[PDB]
Amino acid sequence: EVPDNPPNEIYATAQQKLQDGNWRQAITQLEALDNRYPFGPYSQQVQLDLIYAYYKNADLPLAQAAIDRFIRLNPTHPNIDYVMYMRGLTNMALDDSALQGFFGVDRSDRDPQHARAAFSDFSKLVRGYPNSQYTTDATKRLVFLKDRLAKYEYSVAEYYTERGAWVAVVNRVEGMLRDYPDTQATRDALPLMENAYRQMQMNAQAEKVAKIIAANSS
Amino acid sequence: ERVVYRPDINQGNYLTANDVSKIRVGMTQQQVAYALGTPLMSDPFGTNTWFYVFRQQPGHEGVTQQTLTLTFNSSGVLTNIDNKPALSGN
Amino acid sequence: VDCVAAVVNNGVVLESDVDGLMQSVKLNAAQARQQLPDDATLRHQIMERLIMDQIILQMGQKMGVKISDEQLDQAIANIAKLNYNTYRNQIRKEMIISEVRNNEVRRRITILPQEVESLTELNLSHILIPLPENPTSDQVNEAESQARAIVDQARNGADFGKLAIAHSADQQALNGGQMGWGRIQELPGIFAQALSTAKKGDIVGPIRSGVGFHILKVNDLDRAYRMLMNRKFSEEAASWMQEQRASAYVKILS
Amino acid sequence: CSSDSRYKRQVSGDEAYLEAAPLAELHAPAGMILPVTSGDYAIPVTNGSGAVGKALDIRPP
Amino acid sequence: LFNSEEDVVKMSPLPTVENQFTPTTAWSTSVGSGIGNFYSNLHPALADNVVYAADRAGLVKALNADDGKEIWSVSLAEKDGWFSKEPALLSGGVTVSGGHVYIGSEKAQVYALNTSDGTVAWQTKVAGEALSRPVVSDGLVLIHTSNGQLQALNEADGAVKWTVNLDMPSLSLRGESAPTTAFGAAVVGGDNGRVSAVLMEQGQMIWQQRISQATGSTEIDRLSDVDTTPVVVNGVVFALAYNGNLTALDLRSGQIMWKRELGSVNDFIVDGNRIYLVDQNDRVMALTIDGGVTLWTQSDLLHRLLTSPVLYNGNLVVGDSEGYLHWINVEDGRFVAQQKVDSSGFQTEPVAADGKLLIQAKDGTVYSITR
Amino acid sequence: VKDIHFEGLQRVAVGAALLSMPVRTGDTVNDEDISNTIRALFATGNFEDVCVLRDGDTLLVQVKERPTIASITFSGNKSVKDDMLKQNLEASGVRVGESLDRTTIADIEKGLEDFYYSVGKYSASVKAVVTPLPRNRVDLKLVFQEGVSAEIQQINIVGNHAFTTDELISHFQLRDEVPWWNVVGDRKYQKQKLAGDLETLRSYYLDRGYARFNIDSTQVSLTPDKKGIYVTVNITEGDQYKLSGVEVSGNLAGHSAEIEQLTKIEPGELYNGTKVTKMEDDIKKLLGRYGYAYPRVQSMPEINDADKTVKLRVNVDAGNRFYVRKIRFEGNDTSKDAVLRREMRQMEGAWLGSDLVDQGKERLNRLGFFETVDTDTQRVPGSPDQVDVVYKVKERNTGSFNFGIGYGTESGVSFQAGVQQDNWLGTGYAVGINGTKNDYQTYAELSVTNPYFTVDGVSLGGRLFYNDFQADDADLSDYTNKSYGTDVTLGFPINEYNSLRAGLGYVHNSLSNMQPQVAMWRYLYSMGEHPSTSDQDNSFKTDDFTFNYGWTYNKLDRGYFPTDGSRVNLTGKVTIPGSDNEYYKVTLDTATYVPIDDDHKWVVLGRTRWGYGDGLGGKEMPFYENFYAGGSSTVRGFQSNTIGPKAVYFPHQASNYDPDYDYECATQDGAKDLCKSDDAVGGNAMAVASLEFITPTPFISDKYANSVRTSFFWDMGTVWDTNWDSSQYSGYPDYSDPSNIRMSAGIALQWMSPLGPLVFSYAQPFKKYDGDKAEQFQFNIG
Repeated sequence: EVPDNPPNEIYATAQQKLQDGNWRQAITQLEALDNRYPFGPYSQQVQLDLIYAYYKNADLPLAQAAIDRFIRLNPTHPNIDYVMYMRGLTNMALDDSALQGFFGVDRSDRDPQHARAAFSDFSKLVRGYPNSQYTTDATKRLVFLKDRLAKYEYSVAEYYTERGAWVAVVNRVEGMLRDYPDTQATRDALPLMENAYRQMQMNAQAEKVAKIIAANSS
Repeated sequence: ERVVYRPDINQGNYLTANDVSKIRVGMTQQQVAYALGTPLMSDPFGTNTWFYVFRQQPGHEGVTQQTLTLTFNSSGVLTNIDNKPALSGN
Repeated sequence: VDCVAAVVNNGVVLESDVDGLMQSVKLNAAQARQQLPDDATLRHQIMERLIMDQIILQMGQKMGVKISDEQLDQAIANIAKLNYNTYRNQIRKEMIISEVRNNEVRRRITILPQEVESLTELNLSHILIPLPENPTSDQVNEAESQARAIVDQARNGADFGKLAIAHSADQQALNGGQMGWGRIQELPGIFAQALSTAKKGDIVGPIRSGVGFHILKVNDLDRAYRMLMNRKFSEEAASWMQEQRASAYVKILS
Repeated sequence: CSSDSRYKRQVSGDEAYLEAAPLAELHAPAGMILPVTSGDYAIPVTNGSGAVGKALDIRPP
Repeated sequence: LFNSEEDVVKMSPLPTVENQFTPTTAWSTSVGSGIGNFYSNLHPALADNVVYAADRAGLVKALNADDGKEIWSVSLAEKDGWFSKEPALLSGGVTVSGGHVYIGSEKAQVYALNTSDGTVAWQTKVAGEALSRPVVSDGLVLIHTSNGQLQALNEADGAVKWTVNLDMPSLSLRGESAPTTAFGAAVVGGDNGRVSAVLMEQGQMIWQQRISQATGSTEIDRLSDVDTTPVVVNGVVFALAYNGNLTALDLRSGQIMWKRELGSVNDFIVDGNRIYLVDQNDRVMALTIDGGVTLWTQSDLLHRLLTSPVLYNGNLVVGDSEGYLHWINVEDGRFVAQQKVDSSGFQTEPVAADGKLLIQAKDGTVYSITR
Repeated sequence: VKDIHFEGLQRVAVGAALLSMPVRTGDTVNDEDISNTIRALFATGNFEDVCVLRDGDTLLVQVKERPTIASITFSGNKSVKDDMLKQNLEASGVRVGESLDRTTIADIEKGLEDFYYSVGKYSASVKAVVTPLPRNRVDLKLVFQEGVSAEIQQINIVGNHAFTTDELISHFQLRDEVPWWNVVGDRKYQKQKLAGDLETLRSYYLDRGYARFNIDSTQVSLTPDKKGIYVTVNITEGDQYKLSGVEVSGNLAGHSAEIEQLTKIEPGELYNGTKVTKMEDDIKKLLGRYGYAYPRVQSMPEINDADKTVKLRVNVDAGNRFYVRKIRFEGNDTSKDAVLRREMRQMEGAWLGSDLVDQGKERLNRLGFFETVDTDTQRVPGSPDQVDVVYKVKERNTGSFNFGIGYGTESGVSFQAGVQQDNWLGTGYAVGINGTKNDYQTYAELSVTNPYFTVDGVSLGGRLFYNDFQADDADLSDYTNKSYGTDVTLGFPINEYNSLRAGLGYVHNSLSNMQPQVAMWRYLYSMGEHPSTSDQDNSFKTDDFTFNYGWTYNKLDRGYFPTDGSRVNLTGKVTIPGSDNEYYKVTLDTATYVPIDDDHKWVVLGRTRWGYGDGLGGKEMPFYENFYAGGSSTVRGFQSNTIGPKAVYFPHQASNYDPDYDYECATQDGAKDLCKSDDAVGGNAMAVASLEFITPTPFISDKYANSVRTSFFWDMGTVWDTNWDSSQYSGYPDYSDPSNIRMSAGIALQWMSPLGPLVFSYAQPFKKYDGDKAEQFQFNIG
């Protein structure tokens, strides 16, 4: 496949192939270069370009491992913010199927194991490097992920209310109110807590939730 | 229209007569928790109140709920106890 | 023009020390009333001697320690009766290598007290034909033919130093293979039966041994502990030299 | 071909995350307080002026 | 069928023949079946003009010397067990003394039989499986089971006199160690790597000395057992290890005088003032007893799976797993003769008690050798 | 020193190299200086053949660099993966990108051989090949030659007078002899299996009343050839002891009665080893069923040698009751949370039930679109009572695509296509659409089913099918059958594993220009429209307003590829007044699975199908709703629609025009008498059965054991008509005898391709009769 060349021309032609837009040739050349000279000056650039090639080619399982290895081996690299943003972006992009969205079905009440990881990585980026060039987009994605998680919890609480397990929905809405007390999902989910408190005849407790929803009815 | 199946729904904390009779006014959080167990629900708004619900419905033959309310003070002393064996709102 | 002659493990044997040793041995032989064979043979023998010296120095220079130079100066002053720094350097190298060889040989030999073992002089030359650890390839064969040829040419009357420098392997090859004064009870056991029939002015045939086919020629005709320790040290030192030479990497540049 | 002649320097096509309802707190009424938060899902206030959407470029610097 | 699933190994080819002499078979008779690919010490024995041999199944033959005449044959299969027809799995070395013959099996059972009639004199169950040739001395029969439990059966009737608990490692090599008796004390090497001398008539350890090497390169493999029989001469005990320390040590609880980095599993012989041996990788060496100075080393044979060398007419006869017999001169280590006596292969030691020479093939028959 | 010229610096910086020499620019040099500099360059371990050259113009040094390892090749590693080899080479520092050391190679080789000591190869040989490459590089080849693996020669058991050696060896895992006919393993020794085999031996002696038995020691001897392995095990079987009584005590938490019933054993029966652990596990399960998830149960035997008796004391400690704080699912990227959570018997905020969670896991398995479902109960960090339940699930490719056309023997094109989902984007629906558009027919069937219309689980389904089987291009003589039907079914579960279904349906059917067939005329005379037998001009219309019922029992471990359990499916439709037909039809399917091993690999499958239809009264069951057998789904080994009776062709002028020696069915100039044909008309009674032996795949490893299935099948089938008349035909065969049990046998392979479950089948019929077309090789999607 690849020839036995010094890093100069192989790196140049890999850059040319990526600039053309053919990801397969670029990823093959970068893999060969990384496996050939994993000590030279281009190693950092090779990894930083491999991450981009993985992300664009929809090869997230390898991209996550590459990002983890790079962030672990260089904990003080000048451009750790970029790799953190790439990690938080690939974790969120792993949460989409690109086929369900065609029909418009809401991908909100699915498995939220990748959304939480993306939120954690974006929060880590925002805390660590407040003065980067990715902070605003990171905050917007943080807000979106927060809303998505709140909607998922609201869906579970709705299912328990429908079945008739009032203790479970009370606990779920209490968790939402403790963790997410600003999202529209909690505002729309408070009546479920009201009804759940109503069912067990605990009206004295229900009056408090009634006051909560009355003070914010505007 | 009541011939369909329905699994029995359990939601309570499984109180029993001996355990509720064991509690007396004037205890602390640790030993009442040791006697009864952690409450599955408590009010998050105003104060320290512990709710012990025992809700049990088999199939379609009615619903049975026993309610226990424990009101504590700031220093973790059992200020008040209240029990309700069945659904007062019949 | 100090091109590296050979590569052994990490260090190397240069060309400067080869010429230095050739000059030193030539001058000392001249003042000791000796002659020399074809110069190519001398150069090859010197190169082999330096290879052996470097390989034995590697095991003992990277470890162990050095020798204090004040005692070195006292020793050279006492033994006395060109460049000063250079000669000082070769004397220091000889002393450190002798110390490390003595240590290594003394490790390998245990001596029970002579009481359980209870209880003349000769000046003789020792010619040794080196043999490999596994001469299965019939090395001993050609080696045997060369040994008989050496015995024949010694009978014919050629100079003993010539045949000694020809194909020896001991450290005294540069001096004709002399071993000094040795008692009949200060010789290896493979040599006692030969010494019993040996006579001054004659030659003893080769003796089979693991180290090689030894040729012994007689030139001149609390004690038991050192008497046995001398022969044990000689035998085990020869064997350990063979083992160390066998278990090493040597590259020759020509 | 993910590049597609105009997708060579930006994030995936979907951008539903730009339009999100801003987070607003719940007013605490009289006689009670809302439960204390946990501090595990919160966003700090930071300066804007950072390009978002397809304006931001994702390629190694 | 696993032969087709294994890659071909490299074994050194046989050397030039140069047959100075061509020995023949005095009588190529047979005994029982073959022991097969089962490593064991089941060499035949020679005494009082007859020869005793046995097979793996349990059949025992006594044969006449000077010819292939079959004196008698008996079967020692277990006729009193669960199935009453079980094979006894004989593995202990066939020893003979007086009118008695001693055999051991891998079933903790040691049998003693009377000569000229093949009747079972007695049998005894011992601690562990017998795997070494019993040694008769001072009215006792010493056995070395493969558990570290050295045992001494009473010769008159067969009974346990005492026991000695030698050490046993976790992945030990074979424990076919035959003790040797000198001046009323036994010497034996365990599978740990320690040679021990024990007072025979009381059952008390006299001394123990470790003869082994360091951990070497790797802990896996690199065994340090001493299963060769120690040889006692002039109050000196000679022993050999697997990795190797050819140790000569004083019999009167003394320490060692010297050692060498040579390691064998087969038996080694001492003649005059020389020691002849074959070690792992099948190299035949002759050394000096004074300080372990190697006299010569024949190593053209390599990984040929040799056997214990034996003396014959002043030369060394060596068997091979390929059925060959190699003849080595006493000095210079040069080859003398080769003999393709059989193709079954040899695994047990040759016997040269008298002028005759006997070798038992593993999968085949016995064989006698002339000059 | 004015300058220094270097000849041969390629991968070494000039500044560091200059720093290496003790002498530098502007320094006086002599022999000792340059000698010490050469020794210093070789002190750093970077060069191999440096040398200073005689240069009047300042200094000139020629430097040879140690080549860089370009790549590593591992030719010959038949039984070793390359990545572990590369890691081992890294351990000694021979990784790509560093200078190659000629000194180290031997050690390198040695290291590799040492690694082979782990696997069991002892006489291995490794050779190093250094292929030069320009730009001062090398390619490293490690040629391997593994000699032999360790082979067990014999396992010996010394000391016993109760059992034989072979009986104990037969239950081991290190077989000392494999039979010459069966080879399902080799005599390879692994240290990890020794402990398991010794535990098997100990259990074998323990369960047969040997309380004092113990293992003295074991030895693993290696022959001094590095090939053979011997194993010796010493034992002391002891004596035969008998169990007397049980004295269970502890903190029973008010459950002494049923626990004592569980441990109740009659005295006089010998001691057991498996009984003790089974009783302990059953006590633990019973305690966990009521809430006590984490008990402590110990068993201690007291043995008295006076009567060789043993008394077992069981100490039980019931901990705190465990509640569930939250149950959450992971891995469901496609199926939504409600689909998983709607089938659960253990709910949040309730005392834990160790059986309810298992029922939930088994329901999830039975659902049918989850590959693996694992449960995990994790203790809450900061609480002693509460616990969390996590379901780890892995999605599977539900749904199927059905394609193919069929052009055999220049037949017409039929671009049939179908899509089945069983799950629509994870919403839990069942949507299936199939059919074809053709110049001589049209088929369109759409099915929708929501299985959880309400919370309890009522399933609401609808099906609309329009089928015009016209077989027509230009001529009117074709049998034109146009029919559209709509069915709506509602089902509900009763008790457990049992579902009932009731529904309505309307089917409008119309037939025109029908070929003369005796059953057709019998049906028409049952309605008695009196058609003629000398012309092909017929009109028939009907509007069935039916009523469907059904009953389903489903208790099997996995929804797809089952290994245990039974399924029964009964479905029956009856007409009601207001329709032109009056009949009732019932069908019953049964599938039973029996495992053989506890590991559930070898399976016995028993499948049966029965079907019976008959007119309510006066009328008779219409011919177009008959039954059929054969094909790739009912009786493998025959073409579809072959079993059963055969049509009889009335010959007359309008039956066939006989154009250009075509249409020779029953034409007046090609036939004169009533004939028995090969066209298969369906019967009103059907019975088929099948026995399958399902075996693990002999072609794929264990990583995909639940992807393909191999089965040896034996099938039986029969179809017959009830309203038959015997003496009305003088010599024509009687198709009312339920005795011609067609049989077949063969092999079948099933594999879930990313288009559906593809099934290959080879079957050879064992019984054949007149008009029974047989096909040996069958392939379908299903």
